[PDB]
Amino acid sequence: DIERPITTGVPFLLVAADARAAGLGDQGVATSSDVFSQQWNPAKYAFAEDAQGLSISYTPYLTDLANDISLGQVTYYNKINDRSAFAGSFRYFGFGGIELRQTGDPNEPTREVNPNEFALDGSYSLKLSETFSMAVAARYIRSNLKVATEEIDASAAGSFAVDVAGFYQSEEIAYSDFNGRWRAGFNIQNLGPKISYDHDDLSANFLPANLRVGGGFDFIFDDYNKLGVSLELTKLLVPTPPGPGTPSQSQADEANYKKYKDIGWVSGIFKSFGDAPGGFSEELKEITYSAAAEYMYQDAFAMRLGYYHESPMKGAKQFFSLGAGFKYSMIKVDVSYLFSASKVKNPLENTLRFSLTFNFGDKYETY
Amino acid sequence: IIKSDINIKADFSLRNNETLVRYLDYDNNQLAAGQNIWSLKLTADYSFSKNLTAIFYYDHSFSKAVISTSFPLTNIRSGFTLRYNF
Amino acid sequence: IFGSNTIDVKPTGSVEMDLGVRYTKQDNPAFSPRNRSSLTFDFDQRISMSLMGKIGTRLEVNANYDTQSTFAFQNLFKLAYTPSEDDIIQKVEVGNVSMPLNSTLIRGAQSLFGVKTQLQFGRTTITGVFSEQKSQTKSVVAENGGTVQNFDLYALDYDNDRHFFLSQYFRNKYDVSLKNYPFIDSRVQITRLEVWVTNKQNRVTTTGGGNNLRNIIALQDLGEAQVSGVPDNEVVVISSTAGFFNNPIDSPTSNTNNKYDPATIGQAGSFLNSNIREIVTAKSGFNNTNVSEATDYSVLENARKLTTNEYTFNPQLGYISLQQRLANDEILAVAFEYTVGGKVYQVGEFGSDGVDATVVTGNNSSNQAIITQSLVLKMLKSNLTNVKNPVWNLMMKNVYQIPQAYQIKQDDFRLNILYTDPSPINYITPVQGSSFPPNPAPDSKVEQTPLLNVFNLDRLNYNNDPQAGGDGFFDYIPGVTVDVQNGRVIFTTKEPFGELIFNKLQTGAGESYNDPTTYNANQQKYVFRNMYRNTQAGALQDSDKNKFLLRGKYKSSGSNGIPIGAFNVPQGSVVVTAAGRVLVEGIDYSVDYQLGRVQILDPSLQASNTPIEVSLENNSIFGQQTRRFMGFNIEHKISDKFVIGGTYLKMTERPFTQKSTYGQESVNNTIFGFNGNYSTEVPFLTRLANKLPNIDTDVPSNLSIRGEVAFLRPDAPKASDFQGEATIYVDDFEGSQS
Amino acid sequence: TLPDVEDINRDNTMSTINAYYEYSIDVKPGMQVGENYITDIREVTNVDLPNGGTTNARWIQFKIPVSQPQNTIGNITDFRSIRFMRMFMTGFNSQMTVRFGALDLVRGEWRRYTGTLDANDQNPDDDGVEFDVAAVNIQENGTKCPVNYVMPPGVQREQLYNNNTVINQNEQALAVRIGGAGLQYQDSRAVFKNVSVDMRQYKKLKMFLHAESLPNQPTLEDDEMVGFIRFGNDFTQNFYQVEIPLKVTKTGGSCSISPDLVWMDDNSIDLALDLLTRMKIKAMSIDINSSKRDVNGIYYPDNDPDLEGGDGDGKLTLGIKGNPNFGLVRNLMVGVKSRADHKDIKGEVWFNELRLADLENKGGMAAILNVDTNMADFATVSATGRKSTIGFGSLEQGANERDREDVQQYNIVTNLNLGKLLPKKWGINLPFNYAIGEEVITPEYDPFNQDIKLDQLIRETTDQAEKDNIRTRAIDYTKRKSINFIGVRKDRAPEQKPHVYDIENFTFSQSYNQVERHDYEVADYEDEQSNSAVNYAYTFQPNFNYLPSNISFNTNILRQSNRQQFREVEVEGIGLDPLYRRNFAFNYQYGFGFNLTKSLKLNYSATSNNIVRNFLNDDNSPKEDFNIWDDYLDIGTPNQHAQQLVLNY
Amino acid sequence: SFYVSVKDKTIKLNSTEDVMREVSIFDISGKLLYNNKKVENTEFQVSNFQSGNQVLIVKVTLDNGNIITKKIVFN
Amino acid sequence: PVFYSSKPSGISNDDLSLNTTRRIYSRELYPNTDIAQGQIQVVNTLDL
Ligand SMILES: CCCCCCCCCCC(CCCCCCCCCC)(CO[C@H]1O[C@@H](CO)[C@H](O[C@@H]2O[C@@H](CO)[C@H](O)[C@@H](O)[C@@H]2O)[C@@H](O)[C@@H]1O)CO[C@H]1O[C@@H](CO)[C@H](O[C@@H]2O[C@@H](CO)[C@H](O)[C@@H](O)[C@@H]2O)[C@@H](O)[C@H]1O
Repeated sequence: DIERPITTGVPFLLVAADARAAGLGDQGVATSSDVFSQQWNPAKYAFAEDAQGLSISYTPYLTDLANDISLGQVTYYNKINDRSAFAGSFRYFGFGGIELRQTGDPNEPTREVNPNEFALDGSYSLKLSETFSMAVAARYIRSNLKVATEEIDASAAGSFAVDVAGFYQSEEIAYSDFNGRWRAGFNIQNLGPKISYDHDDLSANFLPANLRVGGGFDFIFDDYNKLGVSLELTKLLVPTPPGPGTPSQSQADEANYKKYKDIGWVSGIFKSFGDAPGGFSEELKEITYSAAAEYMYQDAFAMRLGYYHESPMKGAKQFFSLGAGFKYSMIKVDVSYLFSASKVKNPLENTLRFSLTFNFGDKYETY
Repeated sequence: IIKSDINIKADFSLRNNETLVRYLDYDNNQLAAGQNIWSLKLTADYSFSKNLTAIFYYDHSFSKAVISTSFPLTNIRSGFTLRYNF
Repeated sequence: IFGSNTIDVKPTGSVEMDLGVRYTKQDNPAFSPRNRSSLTFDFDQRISMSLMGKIGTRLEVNANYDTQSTFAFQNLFKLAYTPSEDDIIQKVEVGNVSMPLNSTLIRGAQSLFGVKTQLQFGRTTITGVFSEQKSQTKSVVAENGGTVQNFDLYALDYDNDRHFFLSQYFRNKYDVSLKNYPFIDSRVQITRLEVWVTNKQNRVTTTGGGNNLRNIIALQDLGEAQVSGVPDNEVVVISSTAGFFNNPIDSPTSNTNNKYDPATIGQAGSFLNSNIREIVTAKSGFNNTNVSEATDYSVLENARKLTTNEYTFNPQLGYISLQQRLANDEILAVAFEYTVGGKVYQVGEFGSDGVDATVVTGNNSSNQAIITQSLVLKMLKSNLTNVKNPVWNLMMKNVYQIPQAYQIKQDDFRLNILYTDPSPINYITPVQGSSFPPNPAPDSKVEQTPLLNVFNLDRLNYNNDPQAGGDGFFDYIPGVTVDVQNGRVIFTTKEPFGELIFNKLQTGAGESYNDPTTYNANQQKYVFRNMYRNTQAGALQDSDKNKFLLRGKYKSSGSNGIPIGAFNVPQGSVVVTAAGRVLVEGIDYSVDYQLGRVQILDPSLQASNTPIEVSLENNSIFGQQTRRFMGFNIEHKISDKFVIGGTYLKMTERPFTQKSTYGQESVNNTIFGFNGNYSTEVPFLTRLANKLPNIDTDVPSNLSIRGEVAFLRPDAPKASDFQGEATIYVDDFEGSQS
Repeated sequence: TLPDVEDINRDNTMSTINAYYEYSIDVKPGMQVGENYITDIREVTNVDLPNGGTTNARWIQFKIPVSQPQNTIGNITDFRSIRFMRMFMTGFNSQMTVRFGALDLVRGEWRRYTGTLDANDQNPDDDGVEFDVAAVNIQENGTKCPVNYVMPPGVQREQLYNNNTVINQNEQALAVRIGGAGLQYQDSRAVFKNVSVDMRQYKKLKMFLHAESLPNQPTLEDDEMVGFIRFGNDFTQNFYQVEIPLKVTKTGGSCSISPDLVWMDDNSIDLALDLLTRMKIKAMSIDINSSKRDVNGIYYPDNDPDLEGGDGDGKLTLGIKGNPNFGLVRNLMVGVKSRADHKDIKGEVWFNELRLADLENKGGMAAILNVDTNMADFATVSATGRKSTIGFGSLEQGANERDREDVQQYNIVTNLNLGKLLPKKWGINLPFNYAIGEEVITPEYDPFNQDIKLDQLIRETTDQAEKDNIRTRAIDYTKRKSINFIGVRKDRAPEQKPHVYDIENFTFSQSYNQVERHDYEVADYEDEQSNSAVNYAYTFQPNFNYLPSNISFNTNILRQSNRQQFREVEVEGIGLDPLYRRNFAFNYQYGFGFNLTKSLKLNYSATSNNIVRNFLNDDNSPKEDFNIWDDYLDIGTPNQHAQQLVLNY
Repeated sequence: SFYVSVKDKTIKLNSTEDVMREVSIFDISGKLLYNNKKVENTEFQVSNFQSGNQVLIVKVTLDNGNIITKKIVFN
Repeated sequence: PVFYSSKPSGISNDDLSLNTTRRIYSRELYPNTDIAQGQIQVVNTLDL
């Protein structure tokens, strides 16, 4: 099963937060530009068709067990020129309100705790050429999951991170049977200082520094039927912890952990490439991939199919995803569902994701 | 360019409770229970459109300790709730 | 691909967003200064959307999303693609789908999420499904309306720490007084009872019966006189009974029975001084020498009086049943008063007749003396458990709680006693090389005697009139053998699996129930003395004795209709089988799907006592493994009245981990089968009917023949396999050591 | 914020009793595992400190068995009321800090078996044997000094997702330690669990075992300690016994030993339950007083000189005492036994992953035939025939829920509209219902012994009377008959004036039900129910008025007859005396409403329950030869009579 | 109506006359920590070491078959 | 935790490096026990 997973702080940052990308196998780095294109590739906000947009996303957790445990996302973008765009997003994971009750009469004033985790990020995307765009994003992450007790301090832990992303979208290219369009993108995510959950420099966790690379092709037939095929590759930019031993018996393990944990995040980013006994063939074992297909009808109905594969030695998250999208006038609705293919219970099994986006403002022509 | 009425609703409450146990034959009035809660709930409506409504809310609650087994508790909830109709 | 290019999927409902801050400050000084206040961000979503519409006259959408909907199955999403009638593909459905089957052996599933495809090749139609099943199959059995609930209780599983004899007198009167039940051979009528327990709630209110807090001293031996068949050491803990008792041997329990009489505290020859009234000097309040703080007495300072809703009591048999069991170090103490004809007896001190709680001398706080005085009560349970003291014997061990039984009635309650060694047999056989006592009394027969008679539970007929060997049924007497309000069964002896069966097996006076070394080797295997002389956990060490089984059933009807134990049942998932035949959903019964009520409409079935089986899907489940439901159904039509079928179904459960513990197994079952349906019209039967004396009908006569064969191929998933073999863990020992 | 009070359990009362158990621990610089209750030591080599330096550290795990107090203060004899815990430090001469990374009371699901297991000693609470049961964890005992805890080969830690974090679950083994004076030659110590396990659908019972010597004690040698499982319905009379001599893991060098040497395959239990069945069938032929039995009464086939092949397992020693049943295991015991004759052995034994393997997944089949016909709105017939074999079931049913029985069943229901045989002018509703059917159920397993298949038991009997008894007592047979006349009435003419004496105001219902059964528990069972009802109702249509506004009346004859003859399972020669329940009742109620005045109003009602006791003798003994129709129109003596009067003014 | 209290890592179920039939306590990972089919309106003792988890989900099945869910903090 | 997270006046880094005062993390006592990220990673020892 899962041998030597990468341990990072705030792992909620890597969860797909919108139904459209979830339905496409948790990938968005090289799909078409959309309102949710901040977690995946902020650089394609410069390629948006509408001037500005707002989105609400709901990803419930443990739906059979409890309500109000969910990951919510609000995104707003505003492309001002034909070349630039501003975007701000807010991802929020919370357990809902929990009342701290110790009986002591059924009218006692009870404290209510709301353990939660959120990331607030803003990005600016600029079109360098007519087909290429870049973006920089700044993110504030705050983790507040623990509940205050005696001898447990529930002070929130925070960190800052930056993202550098690029998006390529070619013009329409006519072929023998169709006039297709190519897409590519990269996103280096969550680059920032380590997050200290216990507010001590000796005990700090790497931010989930992530590299997403992907490409996409759009099969366009009959000028109103689209088949979008996209591929994505993802690698964590965090050093892998030591395993059996690489210098008594436990002394080697403790020394290896000590040398692993005394690694800077900047140096850890470069040490992610390697730091394992295996070669390049076994280095590819740290790469996750996802393949997706999206059929578009009139640009108002979409059907999404996606496969996500994490190498079962790490994480072991393998699933198929189905998604559908509907656009009424200015409102888009997206739902997605996950079919797990791994031994380990996926927390998002048997869960329907829901996304809702509003598009308003002027309309920009696509090149 | 956008005109709407602002509906203000404010609700204040102050509740005092006291349980006393009194001895008849000597001065032994025992404070056995108590509660000294006050709460304030403010709300403010604004219809930005026929479908879009913005509400500001401010809930402030303070419970004072009457006997030492209870701790003073302040609960403040304030923010904006955006509501859209289809 | 779609008929038109119009898209009219329209959203309905609302979306609500909360953006705010939560601030909390609780002034607990024990908290760290770092936890002085909590300032968190508040974000909430309240989506209540609905999506209905059409895409190009071929695609249909019916979606509904509610974040506030309890249970996630109510968030529906259905995509139906219906092409032209000339196409091979007749229907594609994605989302919430169902796979209904017209089969008795192979049931379909109604609560599925996946893809359902229907094809047609001329006259053969193939329906395939691949989905995840969101529901669980549940079955209930109903007779005469109400659902049947079966129960199984071994003798060791009595209702412990809840039922207490008020005195040794009542405990030793119990068996003889119930010899000729329902007639009770006792004139005792408990008229007043006050029950006190250790106060841990420590909450003062005016509404729950007031604020009656008192200091208590509970004496183990209070009010006890000697007993004819029992030596004094199992009646009273007191070290020496010399000069203790002052009433004749078999006197009813009463304060005046011994020298612990609270009315004579410190008079001339009392065993108690006035120091007994004070908590501080409680030990010095005894005149006798060897007195221990948890054996002879127990003290409480702010003992709380139970209200009448926290216990019931049997006024004739002199025992009490608490609402909440005292499974811990709690202290139980009572004062009670009862009549025997014109005679009134009191055993404790009531608040009305006890000493005052407080006496104050002096005029101001500098010279005032506070005397706080305790009520003298009878101890029913001590602070520290000692199974060798007589107070232990006050706890009744002959009361069995029928699980979840609330308002049991006769004709809706069955109970039998069986000996399971290992199979359930309703009689007892002697140890090989021995025999049961010869020439027994008719009430003492054991050989070839049903265990209901052996344990004195069947001497009456249906109308509770005595019948020689019983009627074969448990004697249902609401004040003696059953507690109707709480669903409890009470044996007519205090130790049915101990002394009663010992006596039925006794062959001579050399055998003594209290000396197991004298047992006659039938008593050695059948007498469970330890379940009465030891705690339940202690009795676990006598593993060979817990073989007597209380088995039965009760019917809970309550209101009209069968309660099927589920709510918002999916439509079309309810199957009702009466006597091996499947009933018809519109003729024989009706279903109220929201409340989970099945109403039987066939008049013959309602007046039949025939057990009715109800199968249904319920999606009100949690913590369940993911279930994959896949398969196909072939429905070739041979002619207009002849159709054959080809069902094949597979269901795989996905285990949470690779270790399946016993009870939480995963299945990988496959089922397939074939069906035939031949439905003709027979005008000959109509003509024959018109040949009958006064019949001039013209409705057609139909004949319908249905056959089906099914094959089940079970298995377990490869995920829960250890070293290539399907594995169930009886104990991996990860759940030990809490 | 709480006042200081001399009342710690907050029961308002200050206890002064000093009856408690004493346990003690030495605190000294060089403590080692195996003494002073120390069970594990974890050395920490280089701790990063906030000042930039490093330090050594040593974490010591203690486990103080509560059942082995060093001393007793006052009068306490059991552990049923333990209300307080106290810790205090003494003996130190200077400032001493003790830091508790953990401090717990630990409770286990496995209970030490008190009481003797071998009859040779029969004095368990003596001899100074230290018997401790605990658990060894991968999370807490990876540095255990004699042998580090490792998973058995092939065993993996379970993995779950907490919140986007992979969590490896703990892997634990049950550890039993024998110390003090040690184990006598044939003495044993064991722990037990009360369970409910059906092992009939699996072929193998497996468990990992490990044995090691105690530090500072004489070394344990191979095949001196015997691990055993004892399971069944008890531990003294009805159990299977599975024993295995234990090879001891060699200690003395490094603490880290490979899992293949910690959990030797030679020490693994791999028991085929068919061997248990063979042993039970063979022990059927062994007398309980036979010399082939042990002093405990256990029959060991391996010790039987006249049996070839022993118990069929070369590695395991199998035993059986008194007809246990692995179809319903109520009691599970694991323990250690000694085989060293002139020695007192000490050591530690681990038990891990007790499991069932090799699912018996042969399936089954079922066939259903339905015939439904209607005869021109006069007659309807529905016939059903079902046949299912052992192993069939639903898709959702697990290993122990699928059919362990062959079922043959049919059912015929007929409905006749007998009112159509009379002229439609004077219309009579005369519906007739007739239902018949029976089901035959043959179990896979013989109900006696509960875990031997019926076919195998019949084959291995070699006695015609016993074979016939076994075959017939297993059949579960039910026959049902239903005859109904519910709702008999005459409809009014299309234009007819209602009258008080009209026969149109009456309704008649007759129901008859009969169930005949015989199965493993009852050799003869008959249930008969008859229900006759007559209903009347008439509403009159328009000193004070005396004409009633309405009149109601209904009568009910209810007869229930039960005959139960419980079977003697051993022989079909006599049977128990049959038991009779009879519930012959006669019920009638009448009511009428008045409207004496436009304001006055009177409703009267009376109900009467009569019981018919014609089936009883002069003494309280039932009559066997009393038919349910004997005196049908007999009103008995009154049992309950009620009246109700309602007056509105 | 139904309220759950946790004092000293002891969970107590208090229902206003609603009789409960089964209790299941789940970790935030969805893991079953404690199942009891013999609920007695009483105090359950769940093993106190939960590897840093604080939030538990209590699922209570009543006799009628309804399910009551409460999120608690294991302190 | 105030001694470790926001050092009060008069408390130095040496005062917090003693094996009698230092913060104990679960990884030191339980190296094989996995704690979810953001959950409690410190062992709150009872010190006598
Ligand atoms: C970080 C958060 C940012 C949030 C931005 C909110 C923007 C709200 C603008 C309302 C809006 C967008 C729809 C949003 C609905 C999604 C709400 C989802 C809530 C989920 C819980 C509805 O407009 C649509 O909705 C219909 C509503 O019925 C309208 O009907 C009518 O609606 C009413 C006439 O507008 C009638 O009075 C009503 O009679 C009708 O019915 C239609 O006109 C139209 O289809 C139209 O947007 C337009 O309004 C202007 C006003 O200044 C905004 O100007 C900009 O504002 C800043 C940009 O913010 C910029 O900086 C600023 O430079 C710039 O001046 C632009 O936005 C503009 O494009």
